[PDB]
Amino acid sequence: KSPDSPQWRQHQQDVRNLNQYQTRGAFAYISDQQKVYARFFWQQTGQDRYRLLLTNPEGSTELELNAQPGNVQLVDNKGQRYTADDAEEMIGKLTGMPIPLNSLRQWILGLPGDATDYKLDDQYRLSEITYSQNGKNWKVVYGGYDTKTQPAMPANMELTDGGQRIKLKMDNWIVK
Repeated sequence: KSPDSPQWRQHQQDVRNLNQYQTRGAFAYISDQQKVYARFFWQQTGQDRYRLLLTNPEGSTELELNAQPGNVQLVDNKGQRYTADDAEEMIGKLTGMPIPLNSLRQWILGLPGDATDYKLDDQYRLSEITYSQNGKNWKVVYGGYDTKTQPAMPANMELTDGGQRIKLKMDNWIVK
């Protein structure tokens, strides 16, 4: 489908009209040197503030990161807290996972962000993203959306780049 439809724009308007977003589920990070599997919890207020939490089956925190414009705190899988200006930069350097946090804060909401190459589906909802810019590269595939929310929010997504893929499966969402 084409991103021209005046609907795909209203939906983006729908999503962007929300103030808070909250989802959770299973997170899996896979590369050649690592394999991360954990429950994840993503809370977000606005387009600039969010908290990503990764927890072990036991409940132990494998990773906690709270981001705000120009200020991010990252808590170790050990418990050691670090602070920086860029989250995308911090996740990579201290955990090995160069997760595109700065772009994800848009894509997780089912928004393109600055993506210049994507597609839609029947319902005029972001379905595929081919990102190769700002020095980074990621192929984002949007699976089934959570339609128990208004507007529907993604409940399935896979981002891949080379030998590394990040899979997100949402159990549910709570938007306001």
